Amino acid sequence: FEGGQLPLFRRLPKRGFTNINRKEYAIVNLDQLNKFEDGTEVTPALLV
Amino acid sequence: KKGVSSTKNGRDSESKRLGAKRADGQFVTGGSILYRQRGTKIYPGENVGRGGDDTLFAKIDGVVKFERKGRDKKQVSVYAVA
Amino acid sequence: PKMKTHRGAAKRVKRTASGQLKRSRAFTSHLFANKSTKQKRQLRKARLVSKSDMKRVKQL
RNA sequence: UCCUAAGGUAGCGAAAUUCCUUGUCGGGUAAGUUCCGACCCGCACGAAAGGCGUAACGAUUUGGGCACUGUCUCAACGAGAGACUCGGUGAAAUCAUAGUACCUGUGAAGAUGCAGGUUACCCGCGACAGGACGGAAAGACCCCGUGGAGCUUUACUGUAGCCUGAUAUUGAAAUUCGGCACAGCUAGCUGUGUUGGCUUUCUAACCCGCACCACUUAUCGUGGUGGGAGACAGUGUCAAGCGGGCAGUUUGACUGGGGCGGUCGCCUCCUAAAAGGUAACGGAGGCGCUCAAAGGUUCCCUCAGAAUGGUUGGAAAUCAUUCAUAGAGUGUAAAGGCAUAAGGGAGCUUGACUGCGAGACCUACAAGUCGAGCAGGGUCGAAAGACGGACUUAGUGAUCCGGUGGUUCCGCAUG
RNA sequence: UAGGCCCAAGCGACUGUUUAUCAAAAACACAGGUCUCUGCUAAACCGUAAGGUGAUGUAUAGGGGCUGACGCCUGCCCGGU
RNA sequence: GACAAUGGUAGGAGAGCGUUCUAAGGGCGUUGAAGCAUGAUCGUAAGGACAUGUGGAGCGCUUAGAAGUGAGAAUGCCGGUGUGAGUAGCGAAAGACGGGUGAGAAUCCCGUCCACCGAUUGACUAAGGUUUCCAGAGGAAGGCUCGUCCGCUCUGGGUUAGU
RNA sequence: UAACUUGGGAGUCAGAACAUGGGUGAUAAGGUCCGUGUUCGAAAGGGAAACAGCCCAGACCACCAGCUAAGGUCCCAAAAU
RNA sequence: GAGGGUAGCGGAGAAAUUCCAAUCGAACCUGGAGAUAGCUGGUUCUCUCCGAAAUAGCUUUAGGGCUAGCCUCAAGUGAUGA
RNA sequence: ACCGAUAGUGAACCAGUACCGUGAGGGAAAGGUGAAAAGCACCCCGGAAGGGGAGUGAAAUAGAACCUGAAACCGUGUGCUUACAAGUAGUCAGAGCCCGUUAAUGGGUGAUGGCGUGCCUUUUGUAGAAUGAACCGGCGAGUUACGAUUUGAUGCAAGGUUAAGCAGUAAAUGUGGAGCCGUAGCGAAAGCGAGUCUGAAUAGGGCGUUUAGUAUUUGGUCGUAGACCCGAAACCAGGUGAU
RNA sequence: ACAUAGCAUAUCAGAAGGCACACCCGGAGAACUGAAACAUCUUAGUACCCGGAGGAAGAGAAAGAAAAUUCGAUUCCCUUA
Ligand SMILES: [Mg+2]
Ligand SMILES: [Mg+2]
Ligand SMILES: [Mg+2]
Ligand SMILES: [Mg+2]
Ligand SMILES: [Mg+2]
Ligand SMILES: [Mg+2]
Ligand SMILES: [Mg+2]
Ligand SMILES: [Mg+2]
Ligand SMILES: [Mg+2]
Ligand SMILES: [Mg+2]
Ligand SMILES: [Mg+2]
Ligand SMILES: [Mg+2]
Ligand SMILES: [Mg+2]
Ligand SMILES: [Mg+2]
Ligand SMILES: [Mg+2]
Ligand SMILES: [Mg+2]
Ligand SMILES: [Mg+2]
Ligand SMILES: [Mg+2]
Ligand SMILES: [Mg+2]
Ligand SMILES: [Mg+2]
Ligand SMILES: [Mg+2]
Ligand SMILES: [Mg+2]
Ligand SMILES: [Mg+2]
Ligand SMILES: [Mg+2]
Ligand SMILES: [Mg+2]
Ligand SMILES: [Mg+2]
Ligand SMILES: [Mg+2]
Ligand SMILES: [Mg+2]
Ligand SMILES: [Mg+2]
Ligand SMILES: [Mg+2]
Ligand SMILES: [Mg+2]
Ligand SMILES: [Mg+2]
Ligand SMILES: [Mg+2]
Ligand SMILES: [Mg+2]
Ligand SMILES: [Mg+2]
Ligand SMILES: [Mg+2]
Ligand SMILES: [Mg+2]
Ligand SMILES: [Mg+2]
Ligand SMILES: [Mg+2]
Ligand SMILES: [Mg+2]
Ligand SMILES: [Mg+2]
Ligand SMILES: [Mg+2]
Ligand SMILES: [Mg+2]
Ligand SMILES: [Mg+2]
Ligand SMILES: [Mg+2]
Ligand SMILES: [Mg+2]
Ligand SMILES: [Mg+2]
Ligand SMILES: [Mg+2]
Ligand SMILES: [Mg+2]
Ligand SMILES: [Mg+2]
Ligand SMILES: [Mg+2]
Ligand SMILES: [Mg+2]
Repeated sequence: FEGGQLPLFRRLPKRGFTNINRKEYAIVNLDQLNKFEDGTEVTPALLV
Repeated sequence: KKGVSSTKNGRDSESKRLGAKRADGQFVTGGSILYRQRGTKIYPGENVGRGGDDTLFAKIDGVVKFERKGRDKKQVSVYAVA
Repeated sequence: PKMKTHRGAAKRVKRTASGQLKRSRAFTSHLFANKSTKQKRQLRKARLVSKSDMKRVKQL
């Protein structure tokens, strides 16, 4: 509150809107796979 | 306890910063501002180009020198060599 | 009671360390110089984040 | 002669109103700023916010006499209550500690405390009032607070009430005056159907603080009977205008204290002390735009004046000749610049472009200007190059919200 | 123990009432004057309504302004609200 | 052994004593605990001890926790005691003497004399107040003095209605 | 012997007198307003008779030790009649 | 003199801002309620180290605030400071 | 790890009582003999109250105002000192006379000289004639919960971590992996990815990449709550009052 | 006039009032304050007032949530945040 002078968040303008469906993929990098073996599968039941 | 007269003017302009902004000898870079004026008090020389009636600014790298070449005129050059 | 952010932070995006405003003086007059209309990109906020870093805390 | 809706009549008038003012003149006293009578030169009397006069009346206001007196020049003495002395009983406001002198001076600018002098042995009772900025009330005067109250108004926004329409309760009948849908004829009329209104006319709703009868012996009330009004009112619902009657509220700051006058942002000098910066109610001026060419390019030319003569004569509206360094000109106010022109003409044209930008200067921030070079498309030029507005510095206004033109973007099961 | 008196002005006519506890007056009332509203469930108020005042009254009577006995008198303007 | 540094407000940064309670360990206490008073002692400060009196029953010391934790000012709050001070004031006014009571008398009781209101300081009724009414007894406190006395204390009593 | 970058914690936005360059005022102020230095504020001592702002100089504590600064040397009062 | 009525946005007023339980430009008593206060006063034990400002910009702002400036611990960079 | 009589409820005590108000409503003070009443038989002065002996009791210096008894303050004889003196009351020198210690470069008194204007708040500045305090006791002002960010600590390591509940000396330990944060960002978004975004561009830019985060807690500070205490006129509800 | 209001007897115990009004459910409902002023907003549907019950009242047996594969009355606790 700058004392009557309007604050910093009145001069700057607003822009954007978020979404209603902003599907957030759990971003697993490729480096993390260098720990296991047999090469069978990677799986949303196993990679958890 | 008598009503004194009204003043008339007050009313100054703000300011502008003028004069030299770099000095003779040091090492400048190809966008920097050498000197600036509301007119032409210092002409440009080699490797220094004018702006819009102001802001003599160095084209390329080097060190600066002040110099006269007439009886009154003065100019600024930059030599990249070292 | 939990710290209540105030929603003037629809106007700033946390970059990874610093804020990010959107540059002011957008609409309502363009009788204004042409290379200055070209300045329409955004800058990070200055070091007056001292005066506001208890207001925008949960945008993270 | 000019203007207004008209321009103050009667009667009073230096008055409870007369600033200049103790207006000038006459009574009263030897002496008269107040009083009494008249004058008009009414700053700024005046006809029901009343004018002018009036016998009686007032604890009224003002001036002048008589009777009378310690009110006074000028005080004196008597009587009583307290004060005073002794026996009885015995509070209060106040209070940093105190064995507490005066002068001149210094000091937060008026000293019991400090420097320098001077004068005073310790202790109490009776008085007086110059100090102790003595006590008594967190000064009422003044000024501040984005402090409250009460009052006012053609401040803003509202509201109790009051007036007028629509539609419900709410029914029948007629007269008309319409627009609209069709026919037929001479833009206009007949029938012809929707279809609003407009006047009336009834009668079952409703109302009658409207008389009679019963509950009952009772002015309320309920019920019937007869009357009068009548589809109006009264009532709800929605809509306009009225509305200080009543409520919450706002009414800026700067200021050699405050209201009054003037100011409030940008641009240019000076003050400003040879970098930049640098105030005051210090001194001087401007702006809230203008220009399709007064912008870009390629060429070429040099001025206002001073002389000297020459149809017209401005002293000076054209013409030549000569000496002219800028003494002219630059759309605009000033400073800094310009004769390589950045001034003046002549030919073409739109770079008064799109996407940008290394790096600087200024700066609390938001802003603010200057940018070499990079790509796409050009204009001018033979080419080298120049051009991303006018010789610079003024000519403008965050956000929010809304409008219009695009949009490869989201569009709450899917489209 | 029981009234000082007279002459002469200004504002009020008078008797009366008022700021308990600093103001008794030239203020307020008053009889009279006048304008305007009100036809009877009157307007005007109090109440949200029912009820009541007005009034068990009926324009020679009610509520509301402005002046303040009596005397002589109340001149001009309807542009504006 | 050197070598330098050490005035200080607003304010920033460290190291510290003491008070109350709990946990654990370890003690002192009728051969006298905590507080209270007095003393020439010890630590750089806040503070720590030790003898001697008074006191009659519950305290320290080390470690570590948790906080209602420290007093000189708020015209602070409450309770005490002073200064002013033996100072102002005793709340209108005519009393004097004799006798008696009494441990004590200008003040209480009896007498004479004197003065004071007398359209009232007189005699009655309602309004209020609620034992103040009367007798006997008492003297701490109340009465602006005194007291043997009282409208105050103690004990025991007192108000009668057909009109 | 400092400087700068980052991150926690503030306090100040009522200054004053001297010495000089200036505006305002009247070449008036212990006036007001800027520049620039010092000291006080936040600094005790010694001198200026006493005296926040002038002149010397910066107090960690002890001692009955010596030199010196500003001002002084007949007496009050240390030191040259 | 005795009974009675009118109650706070209200009542009464021969109008003065007078009266309404020693008062009143809107009574008192509770409760919202520890209202708010940019304003005064007050804030308690000790010692070491370092130690400022009274300015700039903008404000219904001038005795208030926010940022920069000036101090302080903690890390770094480390020759940039005089 | 709540108070121990100015605390704790206002109220330990024949408390919503005395007491103030017409009323609605305000609203106090005041605990302690000893183990047991053994509560002072008797003698004496005095009218009594009180008092000195005797007596009970470990103690009456424990006498029903009763344990302990501090300060202000009012008093009693005393060792030194004061009637020619100018004073924020001291301090530093130092004579004389009196007393002998937690035995140490000893304690009290002070004829006379230097030196010197109390304290706190507030200030450009104060002895200030600016404010505040009569004095002595007692009480009386940065606290807590929930969060956010920071350094200091301690577990684990590309991983860290439990909430509610359910069992259990109101045991702080067992289970519970719903969730949160972090390992990857960029853009308004679709979407893209070690890089995207604007953009015609592989040009130039802004923000990233190369790895340390996490859970609890001791500090410093913010936010919401009354949030360092004490103070206003004033507003709005609901009532009691015309004596 | 037919009956109804009305009127007269006999039975019945249904109600009224009070409550700790702590907690709950409906009716009606302010302002101080924050925004650095203030009117929309917020203090808050909070305090006061009134009505009705209970040992607990209200809600409640889908005209629901959801979008995948669906599971399923209401209430309450933790996260979503
Ligand atoms: Mg005369
Ligand atoms: Mg005359
Ligand atoms: Mg007339
Ligand atoms: Mg008239
Ligand atoms: Mg009279
Ligand atoms: Mg006397
Ligand atoms: Mg006497
Ligand atoms: Mg002087
Ligand atoms: Mg003097
Ligand atoms: Mg005397
Ligand atoms: Mg006297
Ligand atoms: Mg005052
Ligand atoms: Mg009828
Ligand atoms: Mg109003
Ligand atoms: Mg002002
Ligand atoms: Mg002035
Ligand atoms: Mg300069
Ligand atoms: Mg869809
Ligand atoms: Mg849909
Ligand atoms: Mg009269
Ligand atoms: Mg009149
Ligand atoms: Mg008249
Ligand atoms: Mg007309
Ligand atoms: Mg220090
Ligand atoms: Mg600290
Ligand atoms: Mg103890
Ligand atoms: Mg005290
Ligand atoms: Mg006092
Ligand atoms: Mg006397
Ligand atoms: Mg006798
Ligand atoms: Mg009686
Ligand atoms: Mg007596
Ligand atoms: Mg008796
Ligand atoms: Mg001067
Ligand atoms: Mg200066
Ligand atoms: Mg200094
Ligand atoms: Mg001296
Ligand atoms: Mg001397
Ligand atoms: Mg008045
Ligand atoms: Mg009256
Ligand atoms: Mg309060
Ligand atoms: Mg509140
Ligand atoms: Mg230092
Ligand atoms: Mg005690
Ligand atoms: Mg009692
Ligand atoms: Mg014995
Ligand atoms: Mg004693
Ligand atoms: Mg003297
Ligand atoms: Mg200060
Ligand atoms: Mg004094
Ligand atoms: Mg005082
Ligand atoms: Mg009466």
